[PDB]
Amino acid sequence: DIWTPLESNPDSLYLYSCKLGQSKLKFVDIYGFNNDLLDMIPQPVQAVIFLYPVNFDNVWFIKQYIPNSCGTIALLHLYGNLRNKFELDKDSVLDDFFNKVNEMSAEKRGQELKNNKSIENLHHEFCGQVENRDDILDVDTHFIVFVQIEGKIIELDGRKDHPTVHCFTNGDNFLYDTGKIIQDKFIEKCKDDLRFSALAVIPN
Amino acid sequence: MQIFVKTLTGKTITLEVEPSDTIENVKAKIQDKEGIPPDQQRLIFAGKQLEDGRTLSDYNIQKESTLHLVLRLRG
Ligand SMILES: [Cl-]
Repeated sequence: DIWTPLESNPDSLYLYSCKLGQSKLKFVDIYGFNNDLLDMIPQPVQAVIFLYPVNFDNVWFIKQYIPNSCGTIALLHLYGNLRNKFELDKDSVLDDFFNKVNEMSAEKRGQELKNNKSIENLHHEFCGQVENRDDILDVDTHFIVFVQIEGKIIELDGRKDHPTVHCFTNGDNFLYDTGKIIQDKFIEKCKDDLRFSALAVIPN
Repeated sequence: MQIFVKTLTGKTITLEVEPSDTIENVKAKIQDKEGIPPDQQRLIFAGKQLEDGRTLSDYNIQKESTLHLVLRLRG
């Protein structure tokens, strides 16, 4: 059924995360992928959220079935894979969710998301105002996330059949290596579309 | 005067402006040029987000200054 898309807004996403049971991470705008601009992002970068025009035993994955829920799927992919480094609040919406769906397939997890009314309600507390029907019915932008897991950069998109493993990284190269990927695999492919957005996930 | 606006994709937009132009006017010029509605646009200069009601003069943005454009997109 029909959800309102989330805006790539650092404040909203942080408040949404707190309310889900994660207050230890925050979001920061990326102005560009050149070293000059990446240098200003505080370290350690834990993930990159990216909005753009539309053997993994160790990674947490969820399939997307609700077309405009992709922003929420990104936050699940983010916190589900940072669960060890940044633990969720006990008895929170996400603590409950992650425990419930831990032995489920990515498909079945995705379908438990459809039934989770707490999450749908919170998504729509923090999705940011729309003006017209097209804001909700005509969505041309995808919302995905890049994480580092066992020293590799992993792209998480619930519309795909599996996580996408990109490359190796170690130390604080993550942001810079993720930038190369983004520029090469996504931005370069798009001529004359400017509608891209990126956020760095850093400790709060 | 001329100012430049850099996007995330690395494109540079050239705009024709006066010191008396407001940040709203500048956003409207970017829409004329690129079709992006002003409400989705955030302009940064010197690491400071520029406020809609102020002028380029208020921020002492001079000739050939480069701004960064961040887009608030719905995904
Ligand atoms: Cl804002």
